[PDB]
Amino acid sequence: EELCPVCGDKVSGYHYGLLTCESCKGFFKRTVQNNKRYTCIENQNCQIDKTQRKRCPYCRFQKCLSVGMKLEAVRADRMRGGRNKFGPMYKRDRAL
DNA sequence: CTAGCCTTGACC
DNA sequence: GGTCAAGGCTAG
Ligand SMILES: [Zn+2]
Ligand SMILES: [Zn+2]
Repeated sequence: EELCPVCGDKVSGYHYGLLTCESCKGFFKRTVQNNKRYTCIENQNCQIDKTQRKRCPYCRFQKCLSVGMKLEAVRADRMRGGRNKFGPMYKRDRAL
């Protein structure tokens, strides 16, 4: 589906385990790269959509985890390019 | 911090 | 050599 499972924005490709928008790709990568830790200021279940996703990073990252984005696809040694161990996992979603 | 566009590079 | 998901860069 053309819709980001985190926020509903236009999907730009497989990112970190599944189809996501460009923004949720960037956000997940920044968070995991730098071990960022956020605070929800309401009740830890804010609605995430294209126009609210900036408002609560905590609940945005919670939802990234929840829909299945993978911490392991973020690379510790920051190598660019090539293909990770999910390259073949992306094969069977392109069949489903 | 955000998010669009750019560059890399192992796999095929 | 081409693909396309990694990481990189930078206005705003
Ligand atoms: Zn998204
Ligand atoms: Zn929240």
